[PDB]
Amino acid sequence: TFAQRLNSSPAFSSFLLKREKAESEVPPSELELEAAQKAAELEDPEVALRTL
Amino acid sequence: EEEELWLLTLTQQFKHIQKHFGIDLPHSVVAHMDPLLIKKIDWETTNALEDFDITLDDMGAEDAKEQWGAENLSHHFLPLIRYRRDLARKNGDRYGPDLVNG
Amino acid sequence: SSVRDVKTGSLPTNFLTGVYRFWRSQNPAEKPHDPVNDRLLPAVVDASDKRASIGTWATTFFCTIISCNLLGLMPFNEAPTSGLGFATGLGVSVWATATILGLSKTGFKFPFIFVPLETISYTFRAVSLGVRLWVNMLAGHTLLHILTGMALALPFSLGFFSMVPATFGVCCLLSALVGLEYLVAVLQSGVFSILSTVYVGEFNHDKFIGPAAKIVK
Amino acid sequence: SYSAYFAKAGFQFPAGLSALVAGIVALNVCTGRPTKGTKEISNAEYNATPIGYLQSPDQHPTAFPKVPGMKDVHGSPHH
Amino acid sequence: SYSAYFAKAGFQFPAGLSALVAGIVALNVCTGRPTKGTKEISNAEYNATPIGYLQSPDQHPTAFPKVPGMKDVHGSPHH
Amino acid sequence: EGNSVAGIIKSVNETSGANLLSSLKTIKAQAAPIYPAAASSTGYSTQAKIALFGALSWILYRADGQSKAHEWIVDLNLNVLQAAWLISFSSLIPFRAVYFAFRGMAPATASTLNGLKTFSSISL
Amino acid sequence: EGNSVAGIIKSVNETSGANLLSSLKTIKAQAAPIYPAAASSTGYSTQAKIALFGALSWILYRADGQSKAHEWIVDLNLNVLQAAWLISFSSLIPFRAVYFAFRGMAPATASTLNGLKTFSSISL
Amino acid sequence: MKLLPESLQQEAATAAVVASWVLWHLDTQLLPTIMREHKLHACWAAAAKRYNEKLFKLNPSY
Amino acid sequence: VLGEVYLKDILRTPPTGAIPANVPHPFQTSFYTYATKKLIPRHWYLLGGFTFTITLYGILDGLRDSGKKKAYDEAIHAGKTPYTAGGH
Amino acid sequence: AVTSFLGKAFEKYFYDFSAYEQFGLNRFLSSKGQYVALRHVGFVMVGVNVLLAANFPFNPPFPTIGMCPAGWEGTWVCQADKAKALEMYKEWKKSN
Amino acid sequence: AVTSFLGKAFEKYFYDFSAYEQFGLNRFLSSKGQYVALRHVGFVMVGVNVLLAANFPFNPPFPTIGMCPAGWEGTWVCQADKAKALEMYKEWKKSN
Amino acid sequence: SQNLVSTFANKVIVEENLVNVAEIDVPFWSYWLSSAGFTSKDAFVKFAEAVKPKVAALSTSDITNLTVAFKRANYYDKDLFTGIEANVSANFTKFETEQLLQIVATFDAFNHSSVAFLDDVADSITYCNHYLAPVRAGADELATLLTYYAKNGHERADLLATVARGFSEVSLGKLSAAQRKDTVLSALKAFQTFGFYPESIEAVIGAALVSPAEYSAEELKEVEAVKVAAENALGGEFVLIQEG
Ligand SMILES: CCCCCCCCCCCCCCCCCC(=O)O[C@@H](COC(=O)CCCCCCCCCCCCCCC)COP(=O)(O)OCCN
Ligand SMILES: CCCCCCCCCCCCCCCCCC(=O)O[C@@H](COC(=O)CCCCCCCCCCCCCCC)COP(=O)(O)OCCN
Ligand SMILES: CCCCCCCCCCCCCCCCCC(=O)O[C@@H](COC(=O)CCCCCCCCCCCCCCC)COP(=O)(O)OCCN
Ligand SMILES: CCCCCCCCCCCCCCCCCC(=O)O[C@@H](COC(=O)CCCCCCCCCCCCCCC)COP(=O)(O)OCCN
Ligand SMILES: CCCCCCCCCCCCCCCCCC(=O)O[C@@H](COC(=O)CCCCCCCCCCCCCCC)COP(=O)(O)OCCN
Ligand SMILES: CCCCCCCCCCCCCCCCCC(=O)O[C@@H](COC(=O)CCCCCCCCCCCCCCC)COP(=O)(O)OCCN
Ligand SMILES: CCCCCCCCCCCCCCCCCC(=O)O[C@@H](COC(=O)CCCCCCCCCCCCCCC)COP(=O)(O)OCCN
Ligand SMILES: CCCCCCCCCCCCO[C@@H]1O[C@H](CO)[C@@H](O[C@H]2O[C@H](CO)[C@@H](O)[C@H](O)[C@H]2O)[C@H](O)[C@H]1O
Ligand SMILES: CCCCCCCCCCCCO[C@@H]1O[C@H](CO)[C@@H](O[C@H]2O[C@H](CO)[C@@H](O)[C@H](O)[C@H]2O)[C@H](O)[C@H]1O
Ligand SMILES: CCCCCCCCCCCCO[C@@H]1O[C@H](CO)[C@@H](O[C@H]2O[C@H](CO)[C@@H](O)[C@H](O)[C@H]2O)[C@H](O)[C@H]1O
Ligand SMILES: CCCCCCCCCCCCO[C@@H]1O[C@H](CO)[C@@H](O[C@H]2O[C@H](CO)[C@@H](O)[C@H](O)[C@H]2O)[C@H](O)[C@H]1O
Ligand SMILES: CCCCCCCCCCCCO[C@@H]1O[C@H](CO)[C@@H](O[C@H]2O[C@H](CO)[C@@H](O)[C@H](O)[C@H]2O)[C@H](O)[C@H]1O
Ligand SMILES: CCCCCCCCCCCCO[C@@H]1O[C@H](CO)[C@@H](O[C@H]2O[C@H](CO)[C@@H](O)[C@H](O)[C@H]2O)[C@H](O)[C@H]1O
Ligand SMILES: CCCCCCCCCCCCO[C@@H]1O[C@H](CO)[C@@H](O[C@H]2O[C@H](CO)[C@@H](O)[C@H](O)[C@H]2O)[C@H](O)[C@H]1O
Ligand SMILES: [Zn+2]
Ligand SMILES: [Zn+2]
Repeated sequence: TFAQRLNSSPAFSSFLLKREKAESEVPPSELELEAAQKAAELEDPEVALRTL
Repeated sequence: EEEELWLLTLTQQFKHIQKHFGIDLPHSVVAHMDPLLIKKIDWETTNALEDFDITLDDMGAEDAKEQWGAENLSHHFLPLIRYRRDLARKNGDRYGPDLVNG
Repeated sequence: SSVRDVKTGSLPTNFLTGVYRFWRSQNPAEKPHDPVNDRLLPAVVDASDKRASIGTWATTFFCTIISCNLLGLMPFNEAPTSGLGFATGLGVSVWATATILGLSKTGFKFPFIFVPLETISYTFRAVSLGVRLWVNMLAGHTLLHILTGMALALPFSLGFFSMVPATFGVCCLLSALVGLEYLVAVLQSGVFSILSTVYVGEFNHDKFIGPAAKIVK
Repeated sequence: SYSAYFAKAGFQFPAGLSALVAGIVALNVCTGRPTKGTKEISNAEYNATPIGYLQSPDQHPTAFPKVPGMKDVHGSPHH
Repeated sequence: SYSAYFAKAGFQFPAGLSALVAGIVALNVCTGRPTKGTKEISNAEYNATPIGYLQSPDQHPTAFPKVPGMKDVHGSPHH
Repeated sequence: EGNSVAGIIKSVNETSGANLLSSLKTIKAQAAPIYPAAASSTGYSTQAKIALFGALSWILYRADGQSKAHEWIVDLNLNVLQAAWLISFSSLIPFRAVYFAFRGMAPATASTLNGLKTFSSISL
Repeated sequence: EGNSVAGIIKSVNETSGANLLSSLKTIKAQAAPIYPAAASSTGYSTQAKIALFGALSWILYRADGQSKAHEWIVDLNLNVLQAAWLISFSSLIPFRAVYFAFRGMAPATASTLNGLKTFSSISL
Repeated sequence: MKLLPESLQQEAATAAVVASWVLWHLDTQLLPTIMREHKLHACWAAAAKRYNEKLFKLNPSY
Repeated sequence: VLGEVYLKDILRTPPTGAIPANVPHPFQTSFYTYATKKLIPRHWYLLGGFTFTITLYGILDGLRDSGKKKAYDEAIHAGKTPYTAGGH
Repeated sequence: AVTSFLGKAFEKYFYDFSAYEQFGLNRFLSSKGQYVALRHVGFVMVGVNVLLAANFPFNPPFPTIGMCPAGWEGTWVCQADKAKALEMYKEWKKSN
Repeated sequence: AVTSFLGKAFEKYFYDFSAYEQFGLNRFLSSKGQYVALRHVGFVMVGVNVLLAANFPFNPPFPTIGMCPAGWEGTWVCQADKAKALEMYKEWKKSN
Repeated sequence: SQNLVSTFANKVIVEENLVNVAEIDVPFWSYWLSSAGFTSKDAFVKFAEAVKPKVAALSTSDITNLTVAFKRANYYDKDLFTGIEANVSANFTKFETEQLLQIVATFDAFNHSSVAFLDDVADSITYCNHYLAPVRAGADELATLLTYYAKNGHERADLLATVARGFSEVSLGKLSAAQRKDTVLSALKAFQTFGFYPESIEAVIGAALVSPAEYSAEELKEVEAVKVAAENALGGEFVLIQEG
């Protein structure tokens, strides 16, 4: 998700943001969360072929 | 399979920018993936027009602002229209959008 | 020859983007009469060429003063703008920048008994822009020096850890004064660059070279 | 992610900071005047004078003075 | 051959040359004495004195003298 | 370095019909963008060593000059008043909120990147 | 990075008997030691720029001090007497012979490297 | 207290050197970086209606 | 087909071997390009505004130094000392 | 190593080691925001008293408001003019 | 570019451009080794005469052996004591 | 020493050894010598053969410097300009409009055109460069590029829309009154050749009709031939604006 990608960014490995999470400021939507789950299934391209 | 490489390069490039832009995308990878966009953006800073989109916002020029963004990404269609111009040249034709009344 | 790589969306890039766009917002471009299209695009670029870089100059003067003002609040450090020639040297430099911009429009010629009085109000902007920066960095630090001396007289005379509540109340007023000097350090950098957009923006006017010929209807 | 790529480059100074500290030092060393509490003298006077008489008390204040105005050297006693 | 590998690295200083020029400069700036033709004076004397009287003629020799011993400044005329 | 989509087209076309579906994760990884791995830890950069020694040399130079001042004990206690606010700013400032407030200052980070859509670039 | 002899043994063993002799130049090149190619020309290093500007700053500082000297014209003509020998040393010194004379000063370059012989390490 | 410096020209030229370095560093190092990051977002947001329409008309996929 | 020569230096995919060097702006490459295209055309008002302040404060330094020389020669001619004392 | 430990050490001190929770100051203090206001003035009051205790026998350059530190009240520490206090300190220094 | 040309330029001057062959000094001179001995003293004699011609009206700090440059013979250029020569030069300078 | 300097002057400082130093960087040296007025055909033959194995690896600044240099020297080497046009065609994305307008004006001075060169230059100005780069160009340079495409008959309507942006009251006002006449009369012939009448042709026609005393009777006939042709294409009537 976008908040998961900010948590892996170099800004949150810095000292004043080590104990912060990007979900705490703006939480991901359920449409954002279900699309992050839907994208994880399609990262296997064989599964994306059999789905399509 | 005729023009699949250009259409999937645009998809591959924009999906990598949109995944990483504003988060961890380096400026070197942006200038690698789109060298002509960085060339056009660097022209504005060189010619003292670094605030030109702010200038178009000041005068309410929404159609010129849409023309500004489209002309700065106009090289995305250049691999296609150099291909379609060479296709019409091998078949003896003239290219359609290259002509004034065509 | 090898420039460094930058992360997109870095906090100093986002801070300097909002800062530059704020001082560019102070002198906005005028909306022309005609709709902006390819006919009016060279007249928009030429009107941008005749405009001074007040957006660039004010964020130059904002960043160079808020960095100098906050040096006065760092330990083992004093503010460069607490010196007279530094802070007033920036204010005469802005006033001379606005005057040279105004003089380059007409002829580089300097423009009954009314205009000597309006000249004094104009050339006082040379003094007052830098002196307001200098006195604010000086009088706040001078008041901090006097009150730290009066706060030091209590534990010197009345024992070090002997009696707390009198030296607690003066160390609270001293701590609120350094926090006030933090607010003045940011505000006086803002007031300087707001006034620099006002003073230089007076002469930031040229006539729009619109279309001399038109095919109407 | 690109996070481990940006941790590879260490601390770096701003790009022209050497030209800033060159201009600031050159404004403080190329003053064209004697250096703040000293006076240029003749070569005959400099060679004849001991080091203790060549120093002045005002230019050597005490590092942590027990009385305000203590000086580290006493200078020349010849007035 | 390895010739094109050794042309990749440019000129480099010797490995601890910064510590050599740090030690040589610190022996010339931390002398603990006034600087070669100057004398430390009081703060009262330094503030009252003009720059031309604060300079001495011996410390300003002429860059290409037509007569041996020409000085650039005349100093204080008060003896 | 050739582009990765033409490598996908070349690797998918060259593969057999039998081992197409098994080799799709191999073609996926060959066109994956390079993300450089975490290198070995190095303590201090050269310019980081100059910056910390230069700030330490500047602090010792300014503390030596403050101690030789006329109001010398007022100068050293003004360093206590100034360093106390640096401690209080580490306690009071919402460093996650200030990060996202600065992120909303630039329009490039205040919104998500709106550009090319999927249906416009579908290749059939 | 694995060693190149085990890559030779692995590539020769894996090849067919039919295409062994044709693929021997490919296995030869895969085990060839890397010799980095001539990179793009860059005019001056950063430390080369400090060295040339620092020598120019030192020359101008010493020429300014020599000109303000008492025997100032003798000092500037001593620079002519000294720079004339630097020109004559470029003319007289046999720079190839001095290179091979210095090469014979170190025993590592005065002789060829005598070590492992062929018959002792023959592998049959 | 310190009111007038030892040289007024030295303090003004120090302010001139610091402000011209910040003017140089902004125009050369910060604003080219800012505008590469701003106008990539800004050109994409200003074109995306006309870019996706032009790309829709071009491909024969539908 | 469209065959990768049509998008050679125009469109590139995200890199797979190594992250390249950053492309410099012309102002980062040379100071002479910045001086002739932006610094002198756009910012010569500041540079002349700085030049005004350095020359004006050098005039005020000359008036301050002539006031010290006038007060110095007035005390020498009057048989006085020009400076009062050191505190030591 | 020397830098990687010091980063791990101060991270534990900045975040994990809190003296507000280990000393149980929720009984005495209302908020954590008012603890850091008292820790602020508490840092100032310590740094005032430590800088004075690091060298107590000194004549103050700051004006004392007619008050004397300890049982001195006539010594060089309490003298108003500093030219007299320098001469009185030299007699006190050779004895002590 | 600026450095790569200057290396190619001086390489042509150091090796390829020889004034010993282009001027045909084999007729006048015996060896190339005696040409570089004459080019050595020829470099010294030029640099002596150029440094004197760069500023000729000067009083010499080196001792002239009772000799005068041109038709001066009584001016500040020929004066023995330099304190007198400085006063004579100031009268000559305001006229010229 | 009156003749030792003169003997050194006739053999060492000659134009032939000025060339022998100039062989290292021909695009640099031919550009700055011809800027100083050294336009000599015998030296520029030696310039053309020295740079010919190096043209394919030249940068865009070196190609532009070399092309402008051989324009000022007025020397045409067709094998040199074939490799120059092969460098522009191979690297057209890297070239700038400010550089290409100087390359086209050299290719228009002596008639040298390729159909691949005309396509790659038009693709570079329209798509590889900023769309407001003709605004910074100067109308005398844009009219030369318009004439170069009209004489070769190369109809590129996407290029013609980009180049016509540069013509305005700003860019034509910066020209001399004699130079504005040759710019207006050559841009109006190129716009009438392709039948392309953009909205910015009002500035080119209006630059002729606000000062018609410079123009002849037959020139005002072919100006108002384009004016009525642009009135049909843009669908209106031509009117001169007066400020107020
Ligand atoms: C604002 C709210 C309050 C916040 C807290 C209070 C603020 C003050 C707190 C003080 C901390 C400041 C930052 C801490 C820096 C030291 C710790 C550190 O992280 O060290 C890193 C570097 O720290 C520094 O070196 C910064 C020091 C800056 C001081 C500048 C002084 C200048 C003196 C030298 C000038 C010479 C110029 C030469 C020009 C060529 C290590 O660098 P690296 O190589 O391992 O790679 C990591 C890079 N991301
Ligand atoms: C008169 C006598 C004075 C004697 C006093 C000592 C002064 C000696 C002078 C020479 C000292 C060294 C000069 C430094 C300038 C050249 C270095 C340089 O070009 O800058 C950088 C080289 O890279 C560049 O950025 C080149 C760009 C030019 C630098 C600055 C340009 C001029 C800025 C001044 C403001 C101009 C605007 C106003 C002009 C009137 C390197 O800087 P850095 O170490 O801080 O960055 C490396 C960190 N990784
Ligand atoms: C219309 C456009 C003009 C463009 C020019 C821009 C000028 C302003 C830009 C900022 C640069 C300022 C540096 C110039 C300082 C000039 C000061 C001066 O002329 O007086 C000096 C003259 O002093 C000397 O004779 C010694 C030589 C000093 C040379 C100064 C070198 C410092 C230059 C700074 C580097 C600038 C670049 C660094 C990054 C911006 C010293 O001043 P003083 O009051 O202490 O002494 C006066 C005599 N008693
Ligand atoms: C002995 C017989 C007679 C022989 C001829 C006479 C000898 C004198 C002739 C003078 C020539 C000396 C060498 C020429 C050096 C300049 C030409 C050159 O080759 O430049 C190269 C570098 O030249 C130099 O920079 C050397 C300059 C040395 C002078 C040292 C002065 C020191 C001043 C700065 C000290 C600051 C210390 C800072 C510490 C961190 C370019 O370097 P690069 O990056 O392109 O890579 C090539 C490396 N192989
Ligand atoms: C008392 C006040 C003095 C003030 C005067 C200014 C002095 C300031 C002091 C700090 C200035 C910088 C100190 C430099 C030393 C640290 C740098 C260093 O460690 O050296 C090199 C870092 O790499 C090393 O070699 C580390 C090895 C240590 C350096 C020297 C060791 C000591 C040598 C002294 C002799 C010791 C034997 C006798 C001891 C009694 C870098 O040198 P480079 O730039 O010339 O080489 C880079 C070229 N590519
Ligand atoms: C049995 C083994 C002992 C090991 C120690 C080895 C010592 C020798 C190795 C070489 C290092 C020499 C540096 C020490 C210099 C000491 C000079 C000194 O003590 O007097 C200074 C005392 O002056 C001062 O008070 C100011 C402080 C000066 C500090 C000197 C710093 C320079 C240190 C050099 C760096 C060494 C490392 C660099 C690379 C080798 C200055 O001398 P002066 O005659 O000019 O003035 C005397 C007073 N009027
Ligand atoms: C209660 C008992 C105490 C136990 C003692 C041990 C506990 C530690 C106590 C405090 C130690 C402070 C050491 C901090 C400096 C060293 C940390 C460091 O620099 O390491 C990293 C962490 O950097 C920082 O810590 C920077 C954090 C600064 C933020 C500001 C925090 C609050 C500052 C308050 C202002 C204080 C002002 C002065 C007050 C007296 C960066 O380097 P790295 O190589 O490991 O990173 C990898 C990249 N190469
Ligand atoms: C004494 C007066 C002066 C005080 C000091 C002045 C300080 C100057 C720096 C403050 C500038 C910050 O100003 C910042 O401008 C940027 C321009 O990108 C705005 O940026 C943002 O605006 C809006 C609303 O927030 C968003 O929808 C938008 O996407 C984004 O551009 C921020 O809303 C504003 O916070
Ligand atoms: C929570 C509420 C947040 C409100 C945020 C918006 C207010 C931010 C305050 C920052 C300062 C406002 O900045 C304000 O800018 C305007 C224009 O924009 C300036 O206005 C100036 O514009 C030009 C400049 O020459 C002149 O023509 C005009 O007469 C003058 O007023 C003001 O002098 C300045 O005060
Ligand atoms: C150097 C020391 C510090 C000195 C700094 C002085 C300048 C400070 C600039 C920041 C102040 C402006 O504060 C600015 O407020 C505006 C609203 O007005 C916010 O603008 C936006 O924030 C977020 C966007 O993510 C949303 O809640 C909303 O769309 C809007 O409020 C900016 O994100 C914030 O940055
Ligand atoms: C810094 C300025 C220069 C100062 C240098 C002063 C030191 C000079 C050292 C070199 C002098 C010694 O000169 C040295 O002569 C011996 C013989 O004696 C040579 O020794 C050998 O040379 C070669 C080997 O290749 C053969 O001819 C032979 O085997 C032997 O003569 C060295 O190769 C040469 O280097
Ligand atoms: C005033 C008296 C002192 C004058 C100055 C002294 C200068 C000192 C430097 C000169 C040293 C050179 O000395 C050098 O020693 C090396 C040791 O490796 C010898 O090195 C060589 O010796 C012999 C014969 O040449 C070779 O067979 C052998 O392989 C090799 O080691 C050189 O023959 C000699 O030239
Ligand atoms: C001793 C006095 C000290 C105080 C000095 C302050 C005076 C400063 C003014 C300097 C004037 C000369 O400076 C010169 O001005 C002319 C016009 O005159 C400018 O000329 C032109 O510049 C650019 C074109 O590139 C345009 O943006 C500008 O509108 C135009 O006027 C020059 O680019 C500048 O270099
Ligand atoms: C706006 C803030 C400043 C407020 C003060 C404004 C008044 C300052 C101007 C005072 C004018 C009198 O200044 C008059 O001008 C000349 C310049 O020709 C000064 O001359 C000055 O320059 C010359 C050479 O450049 C030097 O001798 C010296 O630096 C200084 O004396 C004279 O000392 C004085 O005769
Ligand atoms: Zn203070
Ligand atoms: Zn000597």
